[PDB]
Amino acid sequence: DEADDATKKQAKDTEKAKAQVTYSDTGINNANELSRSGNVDNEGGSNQK
Amino acid sequence: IMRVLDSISVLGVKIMPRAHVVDSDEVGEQMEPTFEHAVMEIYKGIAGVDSLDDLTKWVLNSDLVPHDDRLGQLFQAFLPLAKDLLAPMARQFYDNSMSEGRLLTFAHADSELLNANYFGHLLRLKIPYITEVNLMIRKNREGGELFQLVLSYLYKMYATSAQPKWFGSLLRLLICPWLHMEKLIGEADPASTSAEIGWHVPREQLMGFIPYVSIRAPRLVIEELMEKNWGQYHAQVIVTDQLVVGEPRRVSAKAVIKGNHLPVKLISRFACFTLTSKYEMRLTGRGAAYNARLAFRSD
Amino acid sequence: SMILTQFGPFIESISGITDQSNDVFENAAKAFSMFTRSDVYKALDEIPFSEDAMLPIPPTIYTKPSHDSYYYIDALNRVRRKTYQGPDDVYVPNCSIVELLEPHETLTSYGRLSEAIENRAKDGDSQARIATTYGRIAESQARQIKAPLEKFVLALLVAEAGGSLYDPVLQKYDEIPGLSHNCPLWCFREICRHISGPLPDRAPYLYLSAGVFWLMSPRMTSAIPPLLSDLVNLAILQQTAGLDPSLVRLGVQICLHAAASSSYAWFILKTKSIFPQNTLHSMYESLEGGYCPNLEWLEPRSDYKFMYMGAMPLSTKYARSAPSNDKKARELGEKYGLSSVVSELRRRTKTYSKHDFTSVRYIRDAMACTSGIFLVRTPTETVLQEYTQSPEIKVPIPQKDWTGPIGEIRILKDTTSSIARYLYRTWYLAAARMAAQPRTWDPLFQAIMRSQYVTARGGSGATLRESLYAINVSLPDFKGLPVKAATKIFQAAQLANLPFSHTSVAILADTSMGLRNQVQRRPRSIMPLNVPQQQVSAPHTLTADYINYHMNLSTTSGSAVIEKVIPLGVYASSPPNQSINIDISACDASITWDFFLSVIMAAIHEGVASSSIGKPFMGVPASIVNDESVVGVRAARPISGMQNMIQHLSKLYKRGFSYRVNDSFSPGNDFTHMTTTFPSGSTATSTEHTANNSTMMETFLTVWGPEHTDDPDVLRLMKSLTIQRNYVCQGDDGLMIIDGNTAGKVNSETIQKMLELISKYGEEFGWKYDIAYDGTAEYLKLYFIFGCRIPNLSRHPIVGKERANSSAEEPWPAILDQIMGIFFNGVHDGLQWQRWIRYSWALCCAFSRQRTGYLQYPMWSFVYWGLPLVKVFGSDPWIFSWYMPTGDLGMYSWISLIRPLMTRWMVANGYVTDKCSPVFGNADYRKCFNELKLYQGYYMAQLPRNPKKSGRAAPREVREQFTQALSDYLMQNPELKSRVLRGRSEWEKYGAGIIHNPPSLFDVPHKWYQGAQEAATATREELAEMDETLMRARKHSYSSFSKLLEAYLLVKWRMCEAREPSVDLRLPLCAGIDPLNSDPFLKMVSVGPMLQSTRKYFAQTLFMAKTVSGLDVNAIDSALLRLRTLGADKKALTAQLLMVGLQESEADALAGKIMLQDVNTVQLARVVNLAVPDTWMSLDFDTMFKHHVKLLPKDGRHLNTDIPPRMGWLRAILRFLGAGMAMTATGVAVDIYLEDIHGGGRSLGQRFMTWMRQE
RNA sequence: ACGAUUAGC
RNA sequence: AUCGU
Repeated sequence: DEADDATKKQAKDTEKAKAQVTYSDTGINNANELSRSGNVDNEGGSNQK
Repeated sequence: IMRVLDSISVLGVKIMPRAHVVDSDEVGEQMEPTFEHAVMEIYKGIAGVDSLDDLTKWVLNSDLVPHDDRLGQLFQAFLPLAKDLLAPMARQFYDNSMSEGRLLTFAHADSELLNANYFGHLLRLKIPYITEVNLMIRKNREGGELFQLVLSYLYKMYATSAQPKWFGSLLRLLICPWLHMEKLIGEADPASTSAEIGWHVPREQLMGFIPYVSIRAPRLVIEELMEKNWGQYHAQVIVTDQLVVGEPRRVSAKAVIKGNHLPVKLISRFACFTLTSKYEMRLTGRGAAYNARLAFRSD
Repeated sequence: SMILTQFGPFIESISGITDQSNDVFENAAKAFSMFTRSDVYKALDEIPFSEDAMLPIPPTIYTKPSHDSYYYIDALNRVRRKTYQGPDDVYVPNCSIVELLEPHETLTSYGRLSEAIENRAKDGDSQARIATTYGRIAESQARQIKAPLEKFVLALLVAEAGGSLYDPVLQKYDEIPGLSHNCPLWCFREICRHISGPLPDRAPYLYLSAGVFWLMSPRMTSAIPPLLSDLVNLAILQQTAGLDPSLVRLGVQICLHAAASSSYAWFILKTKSIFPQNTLHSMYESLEGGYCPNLEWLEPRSDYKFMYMGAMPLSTKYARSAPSNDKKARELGEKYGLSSVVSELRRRTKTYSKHDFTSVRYIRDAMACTSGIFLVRTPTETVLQEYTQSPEIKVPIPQKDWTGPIGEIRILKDTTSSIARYLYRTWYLAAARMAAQPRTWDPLFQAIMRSQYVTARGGSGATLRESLYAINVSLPDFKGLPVKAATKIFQAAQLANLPFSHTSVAILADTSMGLRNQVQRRPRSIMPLNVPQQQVSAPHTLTADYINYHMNLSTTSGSAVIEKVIPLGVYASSPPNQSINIDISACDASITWDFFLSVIMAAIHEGVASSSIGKPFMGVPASIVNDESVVGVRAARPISGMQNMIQHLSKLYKRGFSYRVNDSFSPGNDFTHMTTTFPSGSTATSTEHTANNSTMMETFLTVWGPEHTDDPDVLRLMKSLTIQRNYVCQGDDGLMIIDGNTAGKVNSETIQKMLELISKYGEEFGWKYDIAYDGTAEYLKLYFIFGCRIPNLSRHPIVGKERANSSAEEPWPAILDQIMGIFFNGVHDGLQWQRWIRYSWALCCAFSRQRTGYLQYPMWSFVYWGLPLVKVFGSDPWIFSWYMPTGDLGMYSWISLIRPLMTRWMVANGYVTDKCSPVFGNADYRKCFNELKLYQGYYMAQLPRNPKKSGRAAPREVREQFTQALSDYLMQNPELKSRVLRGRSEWEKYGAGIIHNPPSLFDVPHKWYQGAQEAATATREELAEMDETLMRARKHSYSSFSKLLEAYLLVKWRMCEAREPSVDLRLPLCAGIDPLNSDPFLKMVSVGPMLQSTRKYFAQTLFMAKTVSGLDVNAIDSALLRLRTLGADKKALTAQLLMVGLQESEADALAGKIMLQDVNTVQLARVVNLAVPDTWMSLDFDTMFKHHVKLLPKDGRHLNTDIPPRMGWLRAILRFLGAGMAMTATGVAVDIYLEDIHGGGRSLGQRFMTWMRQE
């Protein structure tokens, strides 16, 4: 979702319906990518509480 | 150009005074928000701008050349206003102006006249001068000068794709033929040469001549004009008003042509005339509708 | 019970109870003729209704305001209606009318519009003008019915007095509730009772020829006259289609709510998608079974080659994946106070979960329950509402992307960043490929295309003469002769000698107006352009024809459901391959000079430049026009005739159009109007509309689409489909096909995103696509779900007829033709066959008598017109179907079917003759037929049903100069005249009158003169002559039939074995046809539907593709085939083809080809005047004509059915002779074998030849 | 002096 | 769209 938001921001910066340069249509498989979020604590648990 | 054309006279007529002419801003000036004020409040609904000056900065770069993407985006907001807030009022005003006389109308864009169903001859005219610098030198045109530049660009792109003829054609048509008439019959007798055409309401209409065109020509030309049948040209005349303040007692009339219109070759090619004229009845009481016809009176 | 007492024998005759004879028919017709309206309403009151027939009636229909507060006078002294709900509230108000009535003489209780108000409006009063405009508009609204409504009501009463009807196939009575459950009829009775009140008269209004009279009463309003017709339509549909009571009650509720609202027409226009959107758009939310056709249409695409391969069961995963249509439906139901009806419909729809016959019938009933009336409004308001809208172009073509003007055209440089480049390229290539392609220079082609628009119909000639006299050029006038002076033929005669330079002024003339109403849709205004204005737009329509013929996948289909692309809808509606309905809103005002015309004129202009230098086109000389193309220098650039055409058309399109409006419903409402909308009624309109639609969809699918999308799946979908494979466009509407992949059907979300993209894309150049994604298919007003057609009953009203002006209605034979058309429309829509036949016979009897003396049409004439008959001569009732061929073939079919019983019946009662006849034997068929009036009806049915106002006396030498003018106009190129003169020379040399009337180009002026004289009002003497002709035909006695019928009766056939089924019996192909409707179901299952478009199949038969207007291609081909069969030298055919205008070499080659080749049955059939009836054209008749009709008897050669090797064309005639019998009988279509020919094959051929040597 | 005026397919 | 008024 964060790469998609970056793509939308680039589209707005370019002022077109679709940005020529995209971060989501890449043909490379990148399923193992992890981005930092507030789901995990430092100890390794989840911030359910 | 209006000021110059106002002070033009050759024979005992006025060619184009400060009348019979509708200004381009006059179509949209008579509204509670004017069209200029309406398009001033367009920065709302556009991201990154909060004021008219901010909009002008955002749409115009340092070069003062329009940025194609931003101006194209802004036209998508400008056009709905020009197609919903202006067009009906423009159509009503143009129809009303056409009803109460034959007038020359000035407009900013071709689509402005086309979308209002203007009933008249359409002429596209351009001047040699650069208009943008003229806008940049002019001041106090109800807002920022950069706003005037952007608004002019918007009207330009709003217009359709058609080749505009030069202003010289219309200006020559308006001015030049009369000078030849001054050369020819300026020495001649005024009453002998003078003639006019207008609607003829019958005398037996209890409560009249309403001129339509005026022709100044040599005596032979008008004598040729006389026997031409000014028939099968009917109109409905509604003439009720208080006196138009004037040199002679004269009330204003409203005539609408139902049949055909006057062919210029039916009039002449050897005789000049006037392009625009207002409608007013030559003489009180109330008014009504009378189906009148044309007539040609002279001395 | 008075109906029974006064009609006893007639019901038993037409209900299959007793025999159907002529005396009973004539007595019933006389009783229909003498039956007062008050007696009709008394018999109506005698009906013992029940509950379930009663629906509450609001009290506010009667109490309505006046009309003054609804109209006003604006500037320019025009009358128009002020709007209260948006800009569409311009229809007829529902206000009262009582205070505008003055009693008519000779009857006190009726009145019309007062002449005092008429005069006070004529001399200039405002309120009087408003009142008379309202009165005339209400008159026009009330005058939208074919005939007085009481006749239809009484015919329904008589027809339904018979009760339930036995079914020969189903072997049981039909369970349909009687008239006691008819809700609309009860509502009609209640409304009439409440309006009538204490007054003895009961008719709310009486409908005369010109004008109607209103029964004055305080409860009378203006919404009654459409409401009554609506209720009668609903009642007739319920009785003749087996509509369930609940849906009809909902429809009546909707109609009453519409009447109680501010404007009936406005409310019914606002609510016109209640039933189709709640029922058709929401079924099959959860499927468990059913069968759908497994269609597959071949890779040759422009030919529409469709193949049918069984039926496959419906899986559960083929549910309704389209987005739900709940929110907007509920909101619309809440807005207009129709929440209960919408809720009922939505709850009822969800109970159908299997694609059986019942769900399709429920859909048909729901679509039939909508209100079908002809909406009407003042012309000055439809003009002001339709011709003032302009397109909204958000990204116009940049100014820098053009060049200097080539006269009045600027070529668009191919370096543009706008989307118009691809449109310009497509049109440029189309124009070039036209100009290089050589048939556009043969003089016959130019003559045909110049005579396309020359038609005996109005073309605004007054404006033409005014504009052309404005330059002091005088045109001849013709006085004293009875031709119409307001038709385009008159203009063509007036514009004969004049060159193009003088007539070029008339191109910029002001077009006159036109108007016509339509069912559940706003009326359309039409502007007919004068003859030179049609002429000047020839390259546009021609290159549009080229585009629509080669570049795209499209069709130019015909008017009726039979001549339409039904297969494509069946294929596009199948569950594996869902489809999208694309419609363009207001396409007339869409294209203007800003974008579309600006690109198109330049594309055409430089398309033809480097292909045709000089060589002037039809009647337009080449000319010279400068250009400022490159930098500063300007050339002279000589142009061809077509480019002068383009220059004139370009000035016309750039300036716009002037539209004179001089109506009659509002006095003092004449004016002019300048509009920018593309003209409707021009030659080029539909072709260019379809071409532009296809080109814009293609460029979207190619370039614009991928440039504005992000998701991968939608891109994969968009790269997969192209307009050449799956897109079919005709004019305004269109249809796109999305085929199923291996994993089922394409995901709905991708389609929704793509539709959003289409909506965004269309607004860039001023288009608003009306896109519906509902899982069904719509095209040319045809509705399909899961490969099953659904006829929209309400779109074809039974009592409705559109009338724009205030002209009086045509005489009685015209209403006879209209009743026959109503019966045929009922046939195509699939009603309950027994009940529909009975009701059609009831109307037949009702409208069969007219006084002047009295004139009557014997039943047999109506049978000859194509209406099937129930039970005669003591045979079995309900034995003949309505697939009966109309005409002579039809008589033969039923007579040969029932002959051995006819002879027995004749002999059994006083008809015996010692002479033996080969057809009927020893029965005096002559005296019997003369007494039964069968000969009289058969011969009278052939007489014309319009007054013979053609041929009226004309002073001489005036008609002569007229005909000379048309002759000069038709043939301006000398070489074509030389061809015609040659053809006549070798025709005199060789033809020698073998055929009496060979078509030729010199007789075109005569036919044009007759047609132009035909479109005129007929004096009383013409009608008197017509009635005298009918009386003389009735009184006369005829010895025998026509030659063709006697020749047909010599052929005997035999029916051994039924065909094996061609369609699965569990597959619903169309609504209305099911086991409850035995005859159409069995006929379609045994024969099979036509899976090929009829237009191309019929086109491939003709020898010559097209001919000049005023001549018939069928006539030319019939003459050619007669000259083959009657022996004639080849030279005769060459002379005939030369007389048609074909070139000598091509005529010789075609004659040589024709001499020896054989042709399919259709063309050979035409030789004796036989064509496939319009009823059969919905079935697959070709396979039956080819295979399942065998000329060889089932037991070998009989030495009597020996067709000679000469006159081998007899096989086609025999094929139809057998097929008529095979199709007339009810039940399964049966294989039919030839049995015997009495006189022998050579004798029968000699009879046909001696008939051919006639006419 | 007013009046029974219209498409294309 | 003038003889219908």
